[PDB]
Amino acid sequence: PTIPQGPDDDLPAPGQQFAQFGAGCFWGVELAFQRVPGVTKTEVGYTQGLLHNPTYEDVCTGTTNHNEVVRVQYDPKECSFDTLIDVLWARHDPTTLNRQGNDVGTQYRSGIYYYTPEQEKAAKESLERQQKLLNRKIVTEILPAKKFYRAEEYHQQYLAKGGRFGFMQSAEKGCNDPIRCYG
Repeated sequence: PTIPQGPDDDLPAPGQQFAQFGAGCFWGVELAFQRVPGVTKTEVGYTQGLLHNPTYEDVCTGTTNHNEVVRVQYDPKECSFDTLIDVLWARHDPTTLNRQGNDVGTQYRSGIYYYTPEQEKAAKESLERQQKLLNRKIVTEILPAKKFYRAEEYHQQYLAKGGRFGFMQSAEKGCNDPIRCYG
């Protein structure tokens, strides 16, 4: 109904700003942002769908239309929204519709969900610059941010915790070690 269709009424920490990005399986996407200087908090969850308080099992069915996203809290004085957008372009292929890698489904779609008109404009202009670099058309959706449902704790900072195989991937700021999808 309208609850999940409502806005994100959560307030970030003082002096911080919220940002939301969808770029496929949220594990790798979260790790990418954890390494960005200026990012003070990261968390994965579900949003843009039609089901209130969804579980991972619900989203997995692909019938909720929710997208797996990372909600980022960043300090605008230390990290610009543009820098975050650049991280997005470098973390995934923004030209595949409703899929990322071998993860197929609407819950893996590319998207930038803005909290302000400033973010919307920045996202649209950044997409134009990025597009001139890619052959395929960018399908990333730029829409207003909506209610964010934080995912189960076992999904949070999953790769840094060890991933599927036990090999922890570092979340230290400035780390450029290639991010591996599931572990």
